[PDB]
Parts: sequence; C-alpha cells; structure tokens
Amino acid sequence: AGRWNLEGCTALVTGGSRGIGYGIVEELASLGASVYTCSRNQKELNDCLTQWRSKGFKVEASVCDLSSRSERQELMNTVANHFHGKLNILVNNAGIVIYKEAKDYTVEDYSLIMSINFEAAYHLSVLAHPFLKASERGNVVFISSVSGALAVPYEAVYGATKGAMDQLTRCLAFEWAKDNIRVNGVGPGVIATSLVEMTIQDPEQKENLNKLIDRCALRRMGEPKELAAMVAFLCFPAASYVTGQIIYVDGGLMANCGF
Amino acid sequence: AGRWNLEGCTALVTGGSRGIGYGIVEELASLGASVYTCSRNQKELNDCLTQWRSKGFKVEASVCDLSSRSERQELMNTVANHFHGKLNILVNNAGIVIYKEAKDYTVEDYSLIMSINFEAAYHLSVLAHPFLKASERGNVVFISSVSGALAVPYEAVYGATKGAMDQLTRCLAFEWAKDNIRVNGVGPGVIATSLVEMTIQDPEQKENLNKLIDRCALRRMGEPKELAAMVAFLCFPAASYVTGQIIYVDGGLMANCGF
Ligand SMILES: NC(=O)C1=CN([C@@H]2O[C@H](COP(=O)(O)OP(=O)(O)OC[C@H]3O[C@@H](n4cnc5c(N)ncnc54)[C@H](OP(=O)(O)O)[C@@H]3O)[C@@H](O)[C@H]2O)C=CC1
Ligand SMILES: NC(=O)C1=CN([C@@H]2O[C@H](COP(=O)(O)OP(=O)(O)OC[C@H]3O[C@@H](n4cnc5c(N)ncnc54)[C@H](OP(=O)(O)O)[C@@H]3O)[C@@H](O)[C@H]2O)C=CC1
Ligand SMILES: CN1[C@@H]2CC[C@H]1CC(=O)C2
Ligand SMILES: CN1[C@@H]2CC[C@H]1CC(=O)C2
Repeated sequence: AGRWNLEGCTALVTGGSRGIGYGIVEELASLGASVYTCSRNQKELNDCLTQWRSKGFKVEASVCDLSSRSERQELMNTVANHFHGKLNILVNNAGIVIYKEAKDYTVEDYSLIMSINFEAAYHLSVLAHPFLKASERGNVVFISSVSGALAVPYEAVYGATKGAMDQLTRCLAFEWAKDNIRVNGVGPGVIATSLVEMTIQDPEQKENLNKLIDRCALRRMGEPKELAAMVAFLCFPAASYVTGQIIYVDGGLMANCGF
Repeated sequence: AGRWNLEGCTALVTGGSRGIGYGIVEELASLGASVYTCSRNQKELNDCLTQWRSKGFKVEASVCDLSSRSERQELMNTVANHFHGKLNILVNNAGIVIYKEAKDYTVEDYSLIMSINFEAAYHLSVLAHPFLKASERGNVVFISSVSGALAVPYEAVYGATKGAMDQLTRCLAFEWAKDNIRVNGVGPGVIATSLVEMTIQDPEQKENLNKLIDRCALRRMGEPKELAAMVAFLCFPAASYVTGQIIYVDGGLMANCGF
C-alpha cells in the first residue's frame, strides 16, 4: 500500500448496502482495497456486488444481522478466512435511528438501538482485533454523529449510543496502540442517505432537518462520498500520527452557534 | 427555598451509604432538603440513617438494587409516596467500575456496568419525570466522570457508560426544559471514596491513581464534600439559568496536557 492509497489492504465495512456504508465500500474499493461488507438483505447486497464488481472493485459480502451476537461471531470467522486472517481496516458504520422522546422509549427500542449502534461496533472491534494486529497495520474507524456530542430532537438515546462509541474510540486508541492499531471516529453531520430520506417523509422531521442544513456553513447536505473521503484518508499510511481523534464532516455545523 | 439554600426541597440520591453519594446526602440535607437514599446494603443504610438523624438531617432510606428494572420502579413508588408525589431533586450517583481492558470484558461484565451506570440513571430519570414536573422546580444531576471524555486505563467500558450519560444529560435538558426541569452533569476527577480506597489496594492501579493526582493542578485528591458542593449549587434557585452542562470538579485535571 502506498502513502496515498490502499492497494492491497483488506477491509470490512458494516452496512455497506446503502448510503454512507455504500459510499465507503466504493471509496476504499476504488483506492485499491479488497472490501467485505454486509447488511440484512441478500438480494440487496447482490445488486450491490453486481454494481461494484462492474467497476473492477474487489468486493464480497454476506447477509448479517448485527443486532445478533452469535451472527457477528459468524461474520468475523468468514471474513477472517476470506482475508486469510489479516484485516487492515474495520469500518463500524451500521447504525439505526428511532425517533422518539427519551421517556417514550420501549425496552424494545432501547435494546435494539443499543445492540446495533454500540454493542455491535464494540463487539466486532474486539473480534477483529487479533486479525488487525496480525495485519501489522490495523485501522478501526467508527462512524459516529454530531448527535453524540450535541442535542438533537428524537436522538437522545441514539446520541447516547454514539457518545458511548466515541469514548470507546478514545480508550481503544490507547489500549491498542502497541498492537499497531490506530483508532479514529468520524462524526457525520447531515449526509444524503436512505436514512435521511425515510426521515423527511415526516413533515416535522423534515422541518427539523432544514433547521440543521441552515445551521451549516455550507448550508447543504453532504454526499456519501464527502464523508467516505475522510474515512479513506484516515486509513492511508499517511495518517500514521492520527489516532484517538473524533472528526466531523458536517459542512461546519459543529462550529456553529449563532449563524 | 431561598436563592442559596434547599429548605423545603425533596430529593432522591442513589447510592448514599458511602463516598460521593454519602457526601451528597449530607450536603443537600444540611442545606434543608428532605432526602431519600438507597444502596444494596441495608445494615449500612441503617448506620447512615442513625448518623444523619443524629445531627438532625431529614432523611429516609430503602434498599434497592439499581441493576434491576423492577426494583427501580419499586423505589420510585415509595419515594413518590414518601414525598407525596413531588420530587425536586434527582441525583443519579450510583456507579460501579470493573477494571478490565475492553477486549477482556465478559458479557456479565458489560451487562452489569451498562445496567447500573447508564441504564438505571436513564430509567430512574424517566420514572421520576412526573414528580419532578409536579414539584414545579425539578433538577436532575447525573454524576459523570473525567473518564467520560478522556482515555483512562481499564476504564474504556466504564467511560463509555459515562459518555452515554453525558450525551443524555444534554438532550434531556432540552426535552424537559418546558417542564421546568434543569438537567446537568457533574464529572468528578479523583475523589477519595471507598471505591478509590479499594482501587488503590492493587499496586499497578495505585501507580495509575498517583498518575492522575500528579496530573491535576491542585495535585491532590478531592473530598466528597467538595463534589457535593457543586451538586448542591446546581439545585439552588440561584443556578436557575444553568442547564445542559457537564461541569468537572477535578482540581484542574481536565485542563492539563503537559503538566
Ligand atoms: N445520513 C446521515 O445524515 C447520518 C448518518 N449517521 C451514521 O452513519 C451510519 C450510516 O447511516 P446512513 O447511511 O444514514 O444509513 P442507511 O440506512 O442509509 O444505511 C445504513 C446501513 O447499515 C445497514 N444495517 C443496519 N442495521 C444493520 C444490521 N443489524 N445488520 C447488518 N446491516 C445493518 C443497513 O442495511 P439494512 O437496512 O439492509 O440491514 C444499511 O446498509 C450510521 O451509524 C448513522 O448513525 C450519523 C449522522 C448522519
Ligand atoms: N471516587 C471517585 O474518584 C470517582 C467516582 N465517580 C462516580 O461517582 C459515583 C459514586 O462513586 P463513589 O462514591 O466513588 O463510589 P462508592 O463505591 O464509594 O459508592 C458508590 C455508592 O453507590 C452504591 N451502589 C452501587 N451500585 C448500586 C446498586 N446497584 N444499587 C444501589 N446502590 C448502589 C453503593 O452501595 P452498595 O455497594 O452498598 O450497594 C455506594 O453506596 C459513580 O457514578 C462513579 O462512577 C466518577 C469519577 C470519580
Ligand atoms: C435527521 N438526523 C440528522 C441527520 C440524519 C439523522 C441522524 C443524525 O445524526 C442527525
Ligand atoms: C482511578 N479511577 C479514576 C478515579 C477513580 C477511578 C474511577 C474514575 O472514573 C477515574
């Protein structure tokens, strides 16, 4: 792998069947990496593979429900064999949202969002650890959110899971430093995805969304690839001194207050 | 309650038999509030109740294991009955620490700490919400940790629970603002509690603690009364405009880097 590329590096991207995860598979696939992604739908993944492999991308995928502990274990074994026990990149992107007020959450909502958004990321990280070390140049990137540092409507529990993940990111950077593993987080602002799409279907969430874009310096939504570009850089051998950092690609929304 | 006192206010402080929590009961009550506390050791509570009552503090205590959804409800009912359905202050202080590296955490472990550290506080706040509202001047104060924002050894997961709490603190201040409730967090540094006394029994950890103390401006351990002091003020009517804050009572710990 070169200073500004991932030629040869292997990688696992959770939830790459849509949006940002998809933007990330393509970004790394295009920079030389061999990718392996997953989602809860085979037919969807297959349509993704058809598109990816048509551009010369070295990609492979398989159905997996990250909300299930036992499955995540199976996923790690398969990917491991696939990459011959050597994984350079782990992009913990899969995440879901449940728009409700704090007090309106059912044990079902809370347990689901926490297993998928945090548990799963924490869990996979640990499962991938021995392979990242053996790679001798591992990188773990967590996809956070601006919502894990600042309050947003209906995202209290969702931010709670992203705020947990960021502390995890920070601590792991220090525990795995000796294992050659750099650990970083990337907090997206508002990026145009299927998740954001289903969202604006609601007249309230749409009004709430335009508030966000207005509070931006760029005042527009990001593109799955503007986000993916930051994730890719963090994986190059060029980002060698960068670890334990949480970086936001929000078009300036984190720096705002009265604009 | 005057601008600088708590006379007439009612409050619940989880985990008041020892440490910071014991310290908080004494401070709020000393300031005229009517407290109710809990812990998993009845005999200890009884020694405390005898201590506090001896000096005239108005306080009640029941046994409850916060790691249990049912027991928590049980507690909210009594408390509410005890205080006639009006709760002014809720202080989510209970917490445990399990010093293992993120990858060495077992499920029982992750479940235990996540359950006590973040779940119960979240759950207890919601359950309390109705009487906090009825009181007409509700205050919720989550006891976080410096480890909730920065890497500390063996506290990767613990820190994740505080990072989740911290985000929830911010959001709740906004969701419950119209209910006339203020929500903040108080992140301790190194306070001399029984948890610490226990922690430094291990040589390696004794070394780790000293690392921190040498890392704070005031180069010393704070006292429970010193953490209680910051919690009693956010509850004072004098602190009416403070909401959504995470304040650190750490002797300078959070401002250091090269000292
Ligand atoms: N788009 C935005 O504006 C922002 C997104 N984010 C974060 O970015 C990440 C991606 O979100 P985004 O692209 O918007 O969302 P999308 O819904 O567009 O994509 C999420 C992807 O994750 C996959 N996924 C979800 N749950 C599982 C599961 N249990 N098992 C396997 N795959 C799963 C989905 O596949 P499937 O549904 O088929 O299972 C899908 O491919 C998340 O962590 C989100 O919190 C944060 C801030 C902003
Ligand atoms: N001491 C320090 O330096 C720091 C402490 N903190 C935070 O301060 C808070 C208190 O810590 P500290 O005073 O040091 O700890 P202590 O161990 O001294 O006291 C903790 C108290 O919480 C109670 N408790 C724990 N679990 C439960 C439970 N499941 N149900 C009911 N009560 C419970 C304990 O009682 P029992 O065991 O008998 O049930 C005890 O009375 C925590 O949130 C901790 O994370 C954060 C940073 C620094
Ligand atoms: C609506 N909401 C906005 C943008 C996408 C979605 C998740 C988030 O973190 C903030
Ligand atoms: C050692 N470690 C320090 C101080 C007490 C213990 C827990 C914590 O949160 C930070």
